[PDB]
Amino acid sequence: QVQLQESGGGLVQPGESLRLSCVGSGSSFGESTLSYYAVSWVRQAPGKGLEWLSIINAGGGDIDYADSVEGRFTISRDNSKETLYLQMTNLRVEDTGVYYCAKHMSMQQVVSAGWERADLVGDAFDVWGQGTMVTVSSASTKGPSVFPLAPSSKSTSGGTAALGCLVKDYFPEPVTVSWNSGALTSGVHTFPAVLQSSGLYSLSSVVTVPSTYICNVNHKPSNTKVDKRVEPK
Amino acid sequence: DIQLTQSPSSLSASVGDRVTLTCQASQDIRKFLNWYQQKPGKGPKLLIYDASNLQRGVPSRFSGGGSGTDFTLIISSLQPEDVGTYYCQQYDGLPFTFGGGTKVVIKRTVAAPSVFIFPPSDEQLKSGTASVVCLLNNFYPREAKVQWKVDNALQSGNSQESVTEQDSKDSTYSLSSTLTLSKADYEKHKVYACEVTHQGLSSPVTKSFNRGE
Repeated sequence: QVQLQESGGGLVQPGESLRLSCVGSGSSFGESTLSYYAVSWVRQAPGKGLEWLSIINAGGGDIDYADSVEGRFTISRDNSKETLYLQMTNLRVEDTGVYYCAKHMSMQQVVSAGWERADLVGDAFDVWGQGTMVTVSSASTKGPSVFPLAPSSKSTSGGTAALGCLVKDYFPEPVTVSWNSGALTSGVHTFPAVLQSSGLYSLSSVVTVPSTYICNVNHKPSNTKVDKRVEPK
Repeated sequence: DIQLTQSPSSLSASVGDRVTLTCQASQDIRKFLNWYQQKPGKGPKLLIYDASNLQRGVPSRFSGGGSGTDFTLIISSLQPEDVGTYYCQQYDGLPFTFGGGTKVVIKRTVAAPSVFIFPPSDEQLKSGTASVVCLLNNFYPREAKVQWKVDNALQSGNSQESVTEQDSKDSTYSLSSTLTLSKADYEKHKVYACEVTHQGLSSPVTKSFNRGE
């Protein structure tokens, strides 16, 4: 199957521009790649559903836009690179969300055979990327402080111990947390961020270990990459 | 624009149950209707295309039906990995539109939380703020009461809770409650206590500590 991976997301001021990319890899039937298919961009605002934005046919034509972005966004593709682009301009706060590129299933062209489907089917989205986050805000980025949540004697509950990291006072979303560089995955919970009254986010990651632990915190908008060792008090 | 209305907004069912999700279109869209599943923090995945066709690789317990304005997605035997949100999507005409989604939630046996409390770290106090954290791990059902007490005084208005998404393997939740107060106040008092009330506990469980011990 074809695989998609979006990039280019980030924090931007209202009014600014931003270009998203999506690279196709893998292949489907008859060794077809992304350039055989029509593709759309679809977005999802925080806590909301899915909103179709734009479609483009395999050969670059038959473009259309949702009214909400018509005249500001421009879809295009470079098939020599198996890459799709969404050029956004005059961004607003409500453009905030995760942006997905999504392949339509019907084969639309076969360059090697000089064949092109007469019509743009625009049928089901059989492959989606993992998405790329766009935040549009006047507020400036702030990187997280990372504090250990230290296991203590008498903290045992069940037959297990708990320890963690408090990732505090950052903006915007999101932060990723791993443990011991990803060597430790069993029993990890990273909680959804909560918005504080300060206007900054806060989040905890915890791990349960039966009765050396390092949490790796990444916040891309602020170029933060922290490794914090967590030890008993 | 064609509107798709999904009901119910949220549905609770037990593992093994036969589950039916419905989609109503504001106009006749024939069979130009697709269904997706989306797990929290992940991209959607196609389940059913053109109303009734099972996409390659999707488990056979999923099936789709209907035409015109009324459609169903049926899960013949609900599995724990099925928790998440399901969207229908229409392509009779541009703009393509999606339903508002139906969230599927597993019903399972009660499971009592394990409770842990954490004092603020030294690095954080060094900077004038104190965060005290309480963790409730791997429990069901989701409803829990977490009450903070400082030197036995019932706290309110200075805490925030966060809850994980229902676990895909064992269908439990975890919860954190964070009590935030200034370094000044934290230093005032001595005993910090998290009291948890939950259906799986015969009586409230308290975890506490003494400041600087």
